[PDB]
Amino acid sequence: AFELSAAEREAIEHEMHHYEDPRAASIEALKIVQKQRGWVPDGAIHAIADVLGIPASDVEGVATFYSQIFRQPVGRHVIRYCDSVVCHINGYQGIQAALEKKLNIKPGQTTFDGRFTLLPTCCLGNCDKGPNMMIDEDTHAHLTPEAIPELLERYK
Amino acid sequence: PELAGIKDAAPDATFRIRGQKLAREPHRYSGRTAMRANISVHEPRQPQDIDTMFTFSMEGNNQPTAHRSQVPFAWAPGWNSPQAWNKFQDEVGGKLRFGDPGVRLFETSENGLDYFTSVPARFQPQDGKWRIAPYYHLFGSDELSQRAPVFQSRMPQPYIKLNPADAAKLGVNAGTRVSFSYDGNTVTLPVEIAEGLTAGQVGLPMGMSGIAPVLAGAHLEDLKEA
Amino acid sequence: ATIHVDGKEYEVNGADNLLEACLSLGLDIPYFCWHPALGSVGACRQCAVKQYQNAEDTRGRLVMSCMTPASDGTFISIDDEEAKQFRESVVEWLMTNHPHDCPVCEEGGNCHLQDMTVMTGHSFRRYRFTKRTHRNQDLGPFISHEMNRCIACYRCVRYYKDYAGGTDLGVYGAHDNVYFGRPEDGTLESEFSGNLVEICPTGVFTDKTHSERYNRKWDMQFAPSIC
Amino acid sequence: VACNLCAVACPVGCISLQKAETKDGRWYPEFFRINFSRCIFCGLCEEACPTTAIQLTPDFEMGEYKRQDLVYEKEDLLISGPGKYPEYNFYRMAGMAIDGKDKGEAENEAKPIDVKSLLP
Amino acid sequence: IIRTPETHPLTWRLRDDKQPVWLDEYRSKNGYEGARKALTGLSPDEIVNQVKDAGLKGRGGAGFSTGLKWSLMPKDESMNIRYLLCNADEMEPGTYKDRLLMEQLPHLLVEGMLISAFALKAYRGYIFLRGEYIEAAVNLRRAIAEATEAGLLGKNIMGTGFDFELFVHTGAGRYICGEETALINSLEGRRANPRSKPPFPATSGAWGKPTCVNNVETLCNVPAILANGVEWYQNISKSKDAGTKLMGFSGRVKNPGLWELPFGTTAREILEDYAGGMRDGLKFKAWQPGGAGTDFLTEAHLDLPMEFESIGKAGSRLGTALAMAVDHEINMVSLVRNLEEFFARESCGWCTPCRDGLPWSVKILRALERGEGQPGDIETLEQLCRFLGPGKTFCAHAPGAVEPLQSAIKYFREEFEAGIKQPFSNTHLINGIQPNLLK
Ligand SMILES: Cc1cc2nc3c(=O)[nH]c(=O)nc-3n(C[C@H](O)[C@H](O)[C@H](O)COP(=O)(O)O)c2cc1C
Ligand code: SF4
Ligand code: SF4
Ligand code: SF4
Ligand code: SF4
Ligand code: SF4
Ligand code: FES
Ligand code: FES
Repeated sequence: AFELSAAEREAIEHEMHHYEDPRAASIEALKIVQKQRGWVPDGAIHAIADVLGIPASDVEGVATFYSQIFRQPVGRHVIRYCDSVVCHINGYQGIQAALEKKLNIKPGQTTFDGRFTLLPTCCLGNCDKGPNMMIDEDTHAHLTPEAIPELLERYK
Repeated sequence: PELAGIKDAAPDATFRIRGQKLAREPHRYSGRTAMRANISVHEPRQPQDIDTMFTFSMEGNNQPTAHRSQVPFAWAPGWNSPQAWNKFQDEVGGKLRFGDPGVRLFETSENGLDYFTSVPARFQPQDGKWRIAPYYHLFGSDELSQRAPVFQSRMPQPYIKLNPADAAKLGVNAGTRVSFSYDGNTVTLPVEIAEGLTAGQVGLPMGMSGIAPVLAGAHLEDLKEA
Repeated sequence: ATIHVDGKEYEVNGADNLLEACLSLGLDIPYFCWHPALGSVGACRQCAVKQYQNAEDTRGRLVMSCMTPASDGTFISIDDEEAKQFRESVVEWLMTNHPHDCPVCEEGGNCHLQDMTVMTGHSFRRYRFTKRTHRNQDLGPFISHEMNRCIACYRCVRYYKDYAGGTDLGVYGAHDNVYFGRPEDGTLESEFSGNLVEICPTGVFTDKTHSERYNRKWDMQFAPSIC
Repeated sequence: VACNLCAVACPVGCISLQKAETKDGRWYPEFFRINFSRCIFCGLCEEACPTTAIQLTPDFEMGEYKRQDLVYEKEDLLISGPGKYPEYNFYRMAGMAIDGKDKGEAENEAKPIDVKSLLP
Repeated sequence: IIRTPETHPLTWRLRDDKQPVWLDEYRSKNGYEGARKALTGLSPDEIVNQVKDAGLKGRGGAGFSTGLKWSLMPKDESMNIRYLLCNADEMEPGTYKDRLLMEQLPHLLVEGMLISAFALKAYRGYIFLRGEYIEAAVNLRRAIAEATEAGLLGKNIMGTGFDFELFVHTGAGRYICGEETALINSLEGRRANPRSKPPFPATSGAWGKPTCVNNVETLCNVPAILANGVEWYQNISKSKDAGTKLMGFSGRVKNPGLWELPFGTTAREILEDYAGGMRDGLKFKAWQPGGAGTDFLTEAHLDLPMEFESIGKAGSRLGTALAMAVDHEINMVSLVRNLEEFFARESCGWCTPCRDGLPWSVKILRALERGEGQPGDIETLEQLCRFLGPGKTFCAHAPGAVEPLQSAIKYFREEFEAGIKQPFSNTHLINGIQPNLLK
């Protein structure tokens, strides 16, 4: 049971006249559904395929190729801590240990109440202020393991 | 004389490759002293093939360079996959070496035909009569294929296809069982709505049980809800 | 054209790629991702030959023979040690995650991957880590699916999408987690979905009708017939 | 697992069998017959077995009155124990799912990672 | 440090309050004047010749000259459908210059890409930005609105008649999207798989049309070259490479950040002058010049200028010229493990050697981390690196992936041999079968 809304369909069409190929709006349509629901369910792939005209296999391959498009359901807030080389020099291991101590989950798993989802990510473009952690609209920098409980309590 | 080309389709039973016939089975055919041992421990006759150039046995020829066109299977030493056809071809992706099997019966004629002046009239949908539109299925039209038990799950259920306007005229919706009588026999089928069909026609699956392919292009009488 | 394979002169077609020209002459080159009907993409990295710029060259250059055209006066080598080492290494990398499934696999004795593993001479394993596994989709009553045996050679997607014009078979995921199949469980809707059992070099797509009453290829009594 | 390697490895061709499959997907022989009037006791079938199912035992007293009774079917060949190899199990190594072993539960196999997983 | 426009033509109009520069302040500081000069009195082929004379090279890391890339398009005038792309992906780790550029200077990039479109007759433009740059995307969209309301984009640009429009496409988090052919494939809406050469993206790029992709730094250095002359741009750095470069250090240093330096600057001159050295009690063990895809170098290679050819025979690459220093406390085994883990989880997985050999190297490094190394692991790493060179794989992502591996092998082999503790045991004993004792 899936149905694209009028606003989502209008946004997808608005992205569609930007390019000369309706296939080129597949990533942006998936991101639109991602913003408007939090994850891409099973019927959303078929809905995007029906709206765009490309087959559902292409939309499924695009959704599963990119890491920032989620096909499994997540919590209200996602945690994307950087684990690349500069943040490894800056010591993201203490941040990961503090996150696993607080949330009592594993990287890739979600909490029982859906409060947070612990994920690693790629480079965040904030090497000079590493380590960095990406929440939905915030790029937290200069992370310390003592400040992790203070930072996690401001998101509900 | 119009079928005189079938002699060249394949060579006769005296055809040999350096004296030996063509093997039906590979070189490592197994179990020959035990495949029939439950019936009798004495091995039976190897079946003699007087009709063709093949033998029902290991003892034959299946070399990729054999001067022949009828290749029973592709096998080469080190190429056990279907990629042994590369060994059995003159060039890969081209023809079979020493020519492809089969021969065309007739050549292209020098002079052609004339224009068929009989241009048909338009289709006029008459009331009470329904034109049968053939809807062929890859699984269900050829009779021997419907006999196959693995095709009975792949084939669709027999659905009679109707226009939305015709379905509105009879007042039947999708999935409803309607009955029709042809040659004095009433048969019922569930209705599927076809938007691409035209009015005055009715779609039927040719080849299925009870719906002969001869029904295509024929009128249909007494289309009513069951 | 004119090619020099290990010093031997060969006459081939100039428009052909080097792999198909060498296969036409009876020379054995391992290959997975190339099919005569599907074209070439150069994924499997299996058809390496060492090409030389001129007649007297020592180092040469390792090149892919399914991308290299068979131009006139093309000097290549197949059986030299560097190319054989690279092809054995590629087979070994394909063999890292491959399941221990040959006795219980319908492609045993009919497998392109088995033939190319044996042809490269790779028989000693030095991989001691874990092997990736995949869940098996249901593809209907004709095609049986087993994604553990895949080598990510992209022949199925090429045939089914580009050649056969299908719409419900694709590749998903990235790196070594690529999955070839439908987005969900269901029957492969193409009328030519059965050719995947010959396009696939491995046992991912197998004949389920044959799998019910299965026997190996050497045990089969074959005849040439017309459908 | 009815893989037919012993039957093809037999130089006399005195092994006949047919693959059957259970509901969980494991392979087994529907029947297994050996023509012991033809068998030369060379041990090539035991050498070719990838599961160590077929074995040759220290038993020579197989004399018979009728030659038809030298065809040993599956009920005469399958014994109650592991024979000369007490611990080997092929299905602990095979990467095909059966009852008691899901995908990733075989030896040296990681857990299956779905393409819809959240991990990068 | 005051950056005069005479030697710093890129970072002389910056603001120190961390606030973006809008259209008014950019127009006050020599905005859209050279672009007017080019669109009025200078032919597009003459702009191409000026780029040839200036010797502008690619800032993405390849070092390819911009003029040669611009001149590779065919001479057929019937192919009017032309695309210009700005590679604002910045997916390489250790690089953070484009975020700082876009947070305070979008209009310079817009103007430079406008000239690059006019010089190449490109009618459509796209900025491919990564998906984790939210404020950069907001600032770019506001710059689009301000330029469109001022007539800078669209139809009839100051009476020239050239039609051009720019759209911003956000990324979706994949490192392989940064490659040019993969960027073209991901722009079309398919999986970001690279394309083999032949063909070339200058002939058949986006949707088969002529399409050229340039870096943000190249498109921002273009206005300085065009407006302040060509011979003046040649008279900035006296070396084989002409121009300036965004440079800086990151990772356990006193003053990490971004500055602008000309070609020929030695790597030591950023350590104690701009970065001010490291923290307390840290020894210079290693450094890596061009982000995660470049070779590591030692202290003997620190006294070596940052050019392209200078690092060419040094056994490394210039890269993005944003180096990162590894001290003595950070073990190189864990660092190389993390680098290969990133390069394996963010690989595209098209071709066999990288796809099925980077996990093998990752597992070998995981074993070497825990002391579970076995004899036959380092040699496996060398064999994989030798069989992962330029052209041994489908593209150049994997040579850049195993450049750090071979560099840490060459310079720090003693740290990798310490992980080998147990003998090679691949098999387990099977009761009833005597093993073949290989010698
Ligand atoms: C694997 C790979 C990743 C790349 N990632 C980026 C990137 O994230 N951002 C970028 O500006 N260039 C990146 N590049 C470089 C360009 O995509 C391209 O290779 C070329 O060097 C661009 O030339 P330019 O500097 O003139 O724009 C990458 C190159 C490769 C091979
Ligand atoms: S696909 Fe080939 S190599 Fe893989 S298990 Fe089957 S027969 Fe063996
Ligand atoms: S499923 Fe088969 S054809 Fe498809 S990529 Fe894998 S090995 Fe190749
Ligand atoms: S021991 Fe007997 S059954 Fe086994 S291979 Fe030899 S002859 Fe055949
Ligand atoms: S006895 Fe062994 S070799 Fe013979 S079919 Fe069974 S598993 Fe295969
Ligand atoms: S080297 Fe790796 S990233 Fe590049 S094409 Fe091959 S699989 Fe993809
Ligand atoms: S390495 Fe973490 S922000 Fe760049
Ligand atoms: S056959 Fe050439 S790389 Fe696959």
